[PDB]
Amino acid sequence: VLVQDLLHPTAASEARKHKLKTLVQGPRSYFLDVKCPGCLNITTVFSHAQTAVTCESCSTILCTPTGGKAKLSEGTSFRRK
Amino acid sequence: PQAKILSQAPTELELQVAQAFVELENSSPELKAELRPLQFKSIREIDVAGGKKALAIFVPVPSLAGFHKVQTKLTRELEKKFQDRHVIFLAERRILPKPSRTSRQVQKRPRSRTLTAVHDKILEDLVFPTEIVGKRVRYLVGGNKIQKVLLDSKDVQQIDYKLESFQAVYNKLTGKQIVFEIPS
Amino acid sequence: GRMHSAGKGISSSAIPYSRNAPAWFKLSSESVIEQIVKYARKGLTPSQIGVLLRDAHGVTQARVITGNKIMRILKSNGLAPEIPEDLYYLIKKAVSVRKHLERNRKDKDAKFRLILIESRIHRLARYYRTVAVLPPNWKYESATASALVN
Amino acid sequence: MENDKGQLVELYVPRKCSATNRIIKADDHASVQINVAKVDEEGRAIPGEYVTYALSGYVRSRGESDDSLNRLAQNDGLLKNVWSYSR
Amino acid sequence: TRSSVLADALNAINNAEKTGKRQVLIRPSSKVIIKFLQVMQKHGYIGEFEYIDDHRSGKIVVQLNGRLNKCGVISPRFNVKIGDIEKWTANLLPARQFGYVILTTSAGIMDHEEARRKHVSGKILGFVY
Amino acid sequence: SLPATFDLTPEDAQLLLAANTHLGARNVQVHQEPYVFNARPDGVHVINVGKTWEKLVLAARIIAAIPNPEDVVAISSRTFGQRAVLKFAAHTGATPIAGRFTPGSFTNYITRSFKEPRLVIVTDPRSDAQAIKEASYVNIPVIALTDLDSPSEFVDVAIPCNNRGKHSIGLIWYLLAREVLRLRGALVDRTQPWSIMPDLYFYRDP
RNA sequence: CCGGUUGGCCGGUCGGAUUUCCAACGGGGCCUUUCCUUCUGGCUAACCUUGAGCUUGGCGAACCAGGACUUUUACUUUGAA
Ligand SMILES: [Mg+2]
Ligand SMILES: [Mg+2]
Ligand SMILES: [Mg+2]
Repeated sequence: VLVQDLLHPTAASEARKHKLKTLVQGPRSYFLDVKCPGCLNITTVFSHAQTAVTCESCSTILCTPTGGKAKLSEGTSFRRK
Repeated sequence: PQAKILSQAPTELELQVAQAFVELENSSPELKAELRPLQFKSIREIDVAGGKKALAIFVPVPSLAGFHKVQTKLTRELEKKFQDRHVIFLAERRILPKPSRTSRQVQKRPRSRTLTAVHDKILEDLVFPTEIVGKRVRYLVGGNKIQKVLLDSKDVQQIDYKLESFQAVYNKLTGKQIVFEIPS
Repeated sequence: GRMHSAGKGISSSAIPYSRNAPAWFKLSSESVIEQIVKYARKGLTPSQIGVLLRDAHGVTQARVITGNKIMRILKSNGLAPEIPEDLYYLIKKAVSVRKHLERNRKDKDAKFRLILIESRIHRLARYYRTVAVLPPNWKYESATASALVN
Repeated sequence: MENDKGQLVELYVPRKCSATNRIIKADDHASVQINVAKVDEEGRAIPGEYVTYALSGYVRSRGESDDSLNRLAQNDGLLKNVWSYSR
Repeated sequence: TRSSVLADALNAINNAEKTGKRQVLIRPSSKVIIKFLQVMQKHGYIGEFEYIDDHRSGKIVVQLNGRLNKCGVISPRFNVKIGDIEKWTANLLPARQFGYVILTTSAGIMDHEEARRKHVSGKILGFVY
Repeated sequence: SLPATFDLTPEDAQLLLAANTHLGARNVQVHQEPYVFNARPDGVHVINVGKTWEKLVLAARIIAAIPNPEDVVAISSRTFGQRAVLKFAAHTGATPIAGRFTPGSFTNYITRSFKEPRLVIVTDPRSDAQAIKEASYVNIPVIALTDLDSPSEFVDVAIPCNNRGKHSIGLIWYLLAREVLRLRGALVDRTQPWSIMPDLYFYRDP
């Protein structure tokens, strides 16, 4: 193609790219607030965590680290903050 | 009440917005003794094309945070008592000029005292409830520039009606020309 | 890049456009600053402090919540290390390779990799000496280096 | 090109490609000149009343003649929704 | 590694104008790139360009018309006196009636003919025709 | 611009989606094709038939601009389009070339099959590549009944269509013939349909 | 705002040039947050002044002189020798 708008790519085509190869680079990660079984104790956890994040009230470990996104434990209720 | 918030010799206009502050303060004690420290230097009136002038209220840079804590409430009450105006709180920041080759040395001129930094700070504090998410600068073929700033769609109902006035106050303060855009 | 290898990978953090962040964050500067110096008092480097603030707490990155950086906060509060963190980690990597080489002499690959590790050590030491965070006459030599690790 | 007092010299001012603004040479045997007929109020084409498009051999060999002709036709109003700027 | 961001910009513009494209993205957008593009734009060799502000260095999207044959850089920036301008223009311009040698003099970045009008010289940056 | 009777009627749309002209290629897609509209969970893509209608009426405008109708040339070496280009050549002044394009028909001015067309229309650019390749030697515009995976080099107007199907190829040639006769004025009724059935342009087995 | 060159202008003598003038190019002064340092005197430069429109009494380069504080280069222009 020889004529195209480089300043206004479509939303789909920007979502297809790598995070550094977009127009302005930005993270595709996010934060979550996770609530642990029992005590309410909302806590914010990074999406690609690298640490075994636990709530301050009890050892009720909320996520396990993996190569990419953290695996949230099974009885947990998250909202994408 | 009036003259303590003001700095040096006040003008009738400043006095009037000071009276607006003190008649705000006596009511609603959830802002009383929170906006007791708040105080501005001066006020500039500049005419927009629509007939309705604008109010730039120059606050000190430490004060600015304190204004921002209550800023929607003040601009609402002040615009609701000063008709034919929009209202903004800008921070008076000092530019030190760029040292020439021969000019004798002074201290290092930190980056906050440069013209580019204070100009995008006044661009930042024109639009306070919203956030600038993008910035474009068009270079037209005649030789003149147009800066475009991109605002996020949260709380744009607060400043969607003030945008051409925002343009006029930035043209008066800097000589530049800006356009606003909300990507949607 | 990857100056001591043939790798050409592009993997890094892409920090956001907002220098003032993140508008779900209600905490104050002094609370995360006391959290930072509490973590530093129990002996943690700025990298680990930032990782802990990012995951457990919601702290996107400490330069935008507070005004300054984690190492500046530690240096101003008086818990700065005697040598910088990346230099320390390279020296302890070198001391592990030397202890292995004393044990296993016939590891020519370990000898090669040790030469690379000490080249990286000399490049950082030259830079840190040129900005005077290490005193001039600071030299990395192996018998000193086994003890500078503690 | 002209001399010191008018008198245009450089005979054969040439054609230029409608897509790339490139000179169509005298031996560019891949270049074409599209004539699209004009219509007036009845559904019928008028003989000799054209909108004309020159396309150079370069864009034709690269395969991008069809998109260039789409954009040129849509800009002149003779297409409605074929070409998109945001690609 | 990247030594000359201006050279990379001009090489990208040249590849775009060879391929027939009407636009090109330049990364990383220095000041000298802006002034070089402004010189090309005043003579009518590019058109409108826009500066995208990411916070790292900037990018630029230039719009290309069909008028550019070759924009180049001269590396290193040789020191050029006033007779040297006429030997440089004779070496690297296609004719004596069009094309510009761009050179950074102490009164700003300009082309060689405006430098002759101001009677000023400097270092050579590139060329455009 | 156009008087808005040239919009895609529901009758013509019924013909198009009956013939499966919308059923484009497989996930092979030449990158020069923005004509595709979505995709099917099958892996087969769908063509935007509105764009097919617009490209077809543009090609009809191009055909009608030719002064002498014998100077239009229609090519199909595929059996599914031979009857179509013969019927198009019947209903319009165009000369057909059905079956073998002998090389050197556009070059080689002493050849017995020597044509000098002002426009050539092919059925498949891949199979009829000899005609488009010679047309690039003598400054001749090319209109091709393209698919989403066809080799669109030296094609100037590409009408997107399912050129794997028998009914689709014939319907595209039928609609093209009908539109050039409507613009020429042989069919004065722009709104009323044609007495010729689209089944006349179809391939038959023996 | 202001003058500087090339034009341009009644082709004023039948290829000479009085500028109310269009235009291009090249400088300077001032304001816009713009320190691009000034300790001592004569002289006051602009100058407060000013005679009814040439008057007696404001800012030192405006003219110099005296000392005092000076980030360091490369490059280029002009000139001396
Ligand atoms: Mg000096
Ligand atoms: Mg290396
Ligand atoms: Mg790399």
